[PDB]
Order: sequence, then C-alpha cells, then structure tokens
Amino acid sequence: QFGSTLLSLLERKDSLSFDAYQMIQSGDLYRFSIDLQQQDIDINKASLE
Amino acid sequence: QFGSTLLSLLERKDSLSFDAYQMIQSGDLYRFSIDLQQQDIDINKASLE
Amino acid sequence: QQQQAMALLDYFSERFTNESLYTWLISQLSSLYLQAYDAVLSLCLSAEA
Amino acid sequence: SLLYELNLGEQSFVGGGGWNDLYQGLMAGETLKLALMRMERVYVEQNSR
Repeated sequence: QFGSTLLSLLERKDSLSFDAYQMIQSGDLYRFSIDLQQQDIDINKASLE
Repeated sequence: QFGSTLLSLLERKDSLSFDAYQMIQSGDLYRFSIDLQQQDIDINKASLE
Repeated sequence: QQQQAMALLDYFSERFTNESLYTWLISQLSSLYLQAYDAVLSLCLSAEA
Repeated sequence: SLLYELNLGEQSFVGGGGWNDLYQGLMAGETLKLALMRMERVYVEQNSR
C-alpha cells in the first residue's frame, strides 16, 4: 500500500510540477511581447504624421 | 498484483515516452526556423537600402 | 523558447523518480514473479497428486 | 524456528538489501514472500510423519 501510494503521489507531483514549471516560467510571454502592439501603434501613428 | 502493477507502469512508460520522443525530437523547430526572422530582418533592411 | 525548452527537458529528465528506477523494479520483480510461478507449480502438482 | 524443526543445519534464505536508499526499499516484502514460500515448500517436504 505504501509502494502504490508513494508511486501514485510522486507521479502526481511530477506531472503537476511539469505543468507548474511550464505555466510559471513561460508566463513571462505577455510582458516580453508587450512591444507587439506597444510599438505597432506608433507604426500606424507615423503614417499619418 | 504483479500483472496490474507492471501493466500500469508500462503504460506510464509508453505514454510518457510518446510525449518524450515528441518533445525531444520535435524541439529542433526553433533552430530549424531561425531564418524566419534571421532573414526577414534583412528583407526589411534592403527596402530603405 | 528554445533555451527554456532544453532547460525543461533537463528538468523533466531530473525526475528523481525515473523510469530507470521502474526498469530496475520490473526486472527484479519479474525474476521474483518467476520464483513465484515456481512455488505455485510445486503447490498445484502436489495438490493434484 | 524452521531450523528447529528442519534441523538441516544453518542455511539462510533471508537476505538484506530489501531496504534500499535510492529505491526506498520498495520490494523487501516481495523478497520475503519469496523466501517464505520456498521455506513453506521445504516445510511440507521435510515434515514427514
């Protein structure tokens, strides 16, 4: 029962920690990509200017 | 118990190894696609040039 | 993306619960399971006799 | 106790290592089961009227 128990829960930890690293660390995407619009707005502004 | 055990864990190996193979081997995508930006930058440069 | 991806694969590999442990088990387990078969054989033979 | 009946002299079937650090000793009981069963075989074999 211990074996099965630890096995299941460790595998749970593993999986959740996989997505955990993925979600927490990759979440910087929006901040990093702010420029996508934050400068294209100026792109359009310069046209009429 | 042996049967069930080995069954469960082998299926674990199978599933995880499927995505493992997928992630490790397909990960070449960014290196392969570097040119996407690495040459469009020159595309735009040539315009004003 | 590529850099954090290879770091992810490393992190995934450093599971501290690897399938290699699982292989160690199953191999051992399988031998034990053989020995178990051997026991049962003796039991049933003697029984039927 | 088995030896007190069997009186086959000292031989040992129990073994260490059932506990392991790395593998957290996951199969010791199975090891015992093995020993147990074979000893049971010996028991019915040598208990002999």
